[PDB]
Amino acid sequence: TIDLADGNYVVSRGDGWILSRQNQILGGSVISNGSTGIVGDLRVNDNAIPYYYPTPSFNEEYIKNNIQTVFANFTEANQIPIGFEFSKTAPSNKNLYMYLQYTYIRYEIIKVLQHEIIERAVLYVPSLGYVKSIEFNPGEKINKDFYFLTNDKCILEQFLYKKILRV
Amino acid sequence: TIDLADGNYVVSRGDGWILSRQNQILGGSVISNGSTGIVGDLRVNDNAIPYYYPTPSFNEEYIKNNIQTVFANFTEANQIPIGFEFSKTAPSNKNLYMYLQYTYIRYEIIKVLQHEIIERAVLYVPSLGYVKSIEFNPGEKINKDFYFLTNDKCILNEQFLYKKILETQRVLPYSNGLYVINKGDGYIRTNDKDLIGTLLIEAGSSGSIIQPRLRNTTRPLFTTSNDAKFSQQYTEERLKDAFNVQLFNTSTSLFKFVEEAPSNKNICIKAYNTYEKYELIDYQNGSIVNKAEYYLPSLGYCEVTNAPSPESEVVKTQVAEDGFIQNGPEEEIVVGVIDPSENIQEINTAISDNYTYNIPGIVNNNPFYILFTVNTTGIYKINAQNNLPSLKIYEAIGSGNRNFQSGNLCDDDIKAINYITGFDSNAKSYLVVLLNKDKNYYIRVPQTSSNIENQIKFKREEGDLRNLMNSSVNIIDNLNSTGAHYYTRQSPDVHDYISYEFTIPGNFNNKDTSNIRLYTSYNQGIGTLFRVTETIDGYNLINIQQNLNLLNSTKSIRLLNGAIYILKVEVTELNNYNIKLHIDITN
Repeated sequence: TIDLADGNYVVSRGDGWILSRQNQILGGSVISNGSTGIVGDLRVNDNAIPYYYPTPSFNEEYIKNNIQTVFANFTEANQIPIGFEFSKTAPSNKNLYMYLQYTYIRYEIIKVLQHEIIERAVLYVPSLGYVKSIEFNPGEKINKDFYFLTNDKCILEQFLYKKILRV
Repeated sequence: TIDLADGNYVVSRGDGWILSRQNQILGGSVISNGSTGIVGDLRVNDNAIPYYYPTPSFNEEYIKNNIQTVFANFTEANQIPIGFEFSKTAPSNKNLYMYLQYTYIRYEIIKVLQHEIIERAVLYVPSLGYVKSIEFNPGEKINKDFYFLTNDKCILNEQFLYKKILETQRVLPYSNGLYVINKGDGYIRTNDKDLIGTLLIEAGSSGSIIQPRLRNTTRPLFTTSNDAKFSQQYTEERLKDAFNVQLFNTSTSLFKFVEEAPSNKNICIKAYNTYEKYELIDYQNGSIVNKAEYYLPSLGYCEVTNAPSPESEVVKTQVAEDGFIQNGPEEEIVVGVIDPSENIQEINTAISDNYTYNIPGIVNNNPFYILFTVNTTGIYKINAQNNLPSLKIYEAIGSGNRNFQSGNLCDDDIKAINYITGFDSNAKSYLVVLLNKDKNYYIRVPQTSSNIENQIKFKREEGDLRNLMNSSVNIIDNLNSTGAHYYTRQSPDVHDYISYEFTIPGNFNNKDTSNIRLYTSYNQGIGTLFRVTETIDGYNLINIQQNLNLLNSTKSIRLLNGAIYILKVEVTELNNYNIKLHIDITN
């Protein structure tokens, strides 16, 4: 129930979106006592493929053009490789497991009739990534919510919108 | 002198061997006045290159094959560059000379006659390096043993792993289907078959083992029980369905390990390559009828060790059996997947308060799914004609978060599903479930052996039936005589419901009240009880005896005959895969 006038809106929900079920598909580092683990990635070619979820009247070309008109030109940026890395040190006598995810920028194209969203198309642009770590003991029960994500969510949370037309 | 029976033995003497006369001098750096010197290499193409020292009995191919059968495959492991680095900071007002060598893995193959070694062949497999440094002053004599090594020697760990050359339970309440189980990360193989390598760091220095991904190739492992069905391609497709795994034998993800030794003693770090273990199981009628295991390459494992006491003899230990060791945290994530051999029909219109679905002829009486979405969050009763067959309701994981249009179905093509309710059986039940506004659900219809068409009704229930949320109301029809009736169904998980609707035998006159005994045989469950009055718009439920304890309960409740009663059981302890309810009638 958005508080917006009728029409189509291009919306940015900000960087920091981690996708569901896609948590440990890149693996994780296990660090023993004292050691330091540095896990990184470097977005070039296949790590930089946007994911479109289109709806009728909002096709892929529509989403791409309207997103890039008012927000970052992800097609141009994704050509330039960009690296990132996370460093973490294990305690004096403990084991530390830390796994890596990809973060995405969530873009939307929404249709507002009256004051209700009646149509939404989504686009995910891979931004950087995110390392999640825990300390564990041999034979310790770890909460399932640490490993598995059921719904997409933002780890960082905004709603930017634009209506689509001296001497 | 050895204490092994006569024959041939493949022997690993550990990692961290320094060659004589410092084979392939490389030089060192002179640092001064608190500056830090960092020296490293990258084992890729010539820095690799195993050194063979054959014997007439053991030729080069003999050594290569026999070593690689038991221990790590160096031929396919030296094709992936691996980096190492050593960092040392000079004191405030002195000069420090660093000095780099390569360490190797010694791989003797020995022929034993009597209790003696008569033939030995040595294979030096290249490994990470070793930096030695000294603090020096101008015009100061330095010992030659710091500079020149006369004989081969090991610096890391005394080790002798030999093998003989041969002249050749738990009750799972899962519904029937295919599941993918993430069973944790950090799996390594036995006998150091995944060992990237070991660094020895002197006191007050830093050492690092790096995977720079100069080659993207990896090597997943796979073990199937029925290659006809669960082939490697099939398992990869099911992994893609479950956890959306895209890259299997390719990875672009750096990982490196750094360790600074304390200023008083030395340290060692072992780096291993690890695997994430996935089990693809076909689970039918309470037993795992098929299973495959996929080990996806992961981001390594670091182990920090200290050198043992200097006065310690070696022990000739035998190699361990082939297998996996989990160095990571305990994990078990079970995700059901849509069977790709079963058709999926769709309902493109969001379901309003009523809807009926006609079974198409293209199905041809086969198990299949119906994808559908619900217009407004609420409790729905889903059934077939005369409640035959019994359906199973699933739920797409992560559906509804992404794009959507109001009033229609946005097929997200998500094939990871959560079982909600349903019986896998001729059992006359109907589902009462709670469905949301944007999530996609699958109604699974089993194999029907009748040529007559079937209709599936999706009635939204705004009434007293909401008490039976997320429950498959089973219909008890063969209740017409006194006795000890028993019904066996698939037992729901803990804190999950299963309902039983029955009409007491005998005519109804608000009299002739009989005694009814309720109890389960194996699984303890809290029971409710409702009476049903037949209205024109739905079912009106009035509460009767609440909060029963049903595990072999000894109680009789006075129920007048000819009326309809619903018993709702919530399982609190799962002892059997099948729940087993008893309806006993006494006059």
